[PDB]
Amino acid sequence: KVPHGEVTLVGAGRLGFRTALNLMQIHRGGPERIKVIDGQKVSADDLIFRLMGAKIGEYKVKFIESLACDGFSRTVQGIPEYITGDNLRLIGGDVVCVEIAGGDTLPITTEIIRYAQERGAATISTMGVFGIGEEDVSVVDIDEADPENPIAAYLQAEGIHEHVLVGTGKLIRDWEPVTPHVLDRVSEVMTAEILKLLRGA
Amino acid sequence: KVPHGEVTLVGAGRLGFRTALNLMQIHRGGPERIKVIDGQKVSADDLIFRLMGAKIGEYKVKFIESLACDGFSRTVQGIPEYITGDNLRLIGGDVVCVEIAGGDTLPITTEIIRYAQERGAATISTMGVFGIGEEDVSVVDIDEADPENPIAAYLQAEGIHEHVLVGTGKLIRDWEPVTPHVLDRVSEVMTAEILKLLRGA
Ligand SMILES: Nc1ncnc2c1ncn2[C@@H]1O[C@H](COP(=O)(O)OP(=O)(O)OP(=O)(O)O)[C@@H](O)[C@H]1O
Ligand SMILES: Nc1ncnc2c1ncn2[C@@H]1O[C@H](COP(=O)(O)OP(=O)(O)OP(=O)(O)O)[C@@H](O)[C@H]1O
Repeated sequence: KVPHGEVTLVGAGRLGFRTALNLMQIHRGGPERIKVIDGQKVSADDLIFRLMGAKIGEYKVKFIESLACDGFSRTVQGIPEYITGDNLRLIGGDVVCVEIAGGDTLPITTEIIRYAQERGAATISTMGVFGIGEEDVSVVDIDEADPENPIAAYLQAEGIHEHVLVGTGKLIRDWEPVTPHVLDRVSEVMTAEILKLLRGA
Repeated sequence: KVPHGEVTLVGAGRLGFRTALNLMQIHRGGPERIKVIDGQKVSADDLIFRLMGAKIGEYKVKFIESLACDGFSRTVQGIPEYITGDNLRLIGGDVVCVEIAGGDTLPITTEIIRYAQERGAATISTMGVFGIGEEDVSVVDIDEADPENPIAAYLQAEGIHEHVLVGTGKLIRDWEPVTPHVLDRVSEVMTAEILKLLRGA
């Protein structure tokens, strides 16, 4: 049982970086290729990166690529760009996981899931990653998801189907911030659901 | 002798596909990573690509990366974008080779060299690749290049130094078309010159 299969991670911030580390450490299986796409640099406030050795001002993705040194047997590719309506061709592979934050992310998330499912990729993304540590992380297909969750509401109005959602279901409006423990939990679950989708391919 | 270092080929058409194929069949050394960057899709006119099994409509770079299957012990990365003054970030690693054609290529060529050399990459590009078959292929540093050549002239005007040019010297003003043999011979010397730059690093 060797690696096979390509996972693209659009978004490699505090969450996506955890997802990348988890996928990169997989043995007896998991993906052969990991593509990570994010336009942002490591800042002072990115302690989880700096604690692992990233320098302030280094592209996120380039740090993550750097961990797959000469000899590493999976392929890790980082592309230091934001996904826009204009570079969807950066998206294919076998599974596409969207873990982006900042601004309004729903129209791009929708454009990413269409394009990828068009090309035959299974899709997964988050539905709220707020929490103080003591929240459950749940997983639901889009057509069972809570229609009061703004993320599910938006994706269901965009007529998205066969799309996995992970997270705590707490969002920016309500009071809880984002703690590292909640992100570790959501990352673990996300990794497990990516591997299920990878098997389905 | 083992694979080490990264080469970036900006442009992967008739000529840059040939230098890719060369670098990807190196053994007992050569680069560890080959990064191929080109915005263009394979067309019916691209026979070299078609005869090697590419489908019309495929990005040139996805094709190239596809040849590097599971098991391949160097890493090949295809980024299906044109370099512009906005995404120079894609430019990095140990050698960057510019083999682009099609419209306004001397500004973007200048910007790539300066941006690459500032991040410490060694740089190489073409100086005319027209010819009917046996014309000499010469190699020359920018500061030794003949200022009758419009490419040399442009780069010298822009104060480019420590920059290797390779080609036949024949340009649009010459009566010659571009033939597949002249490309093979320019690709072969390009490959040799990249390997020199890679060792010196
Ligand atoms: N269009 C997009 N394409 C690629 N990446 C994007 C896009 N929009 C945002 N991002 C990336 O998503 C990442 C969000 O990471 P960030 O650390 O800010 O939040 P997070 O991982 O959700 O964790 P937290 O829950 O702590 O905010 C950033 O690195 C950002 O660059
Ligand atoms: N700004 C750019 N960045 C990346 N690639 C580019 C850029 N501009 C042009 N190119 C690429 O340069 C390649 C040139 O390929 P093309 O087959 O047309 O000419 P060639 O390699 O010089 O061969 P010939 O000498 O027969 O014309 C194209 O695939 C094109 O997409």
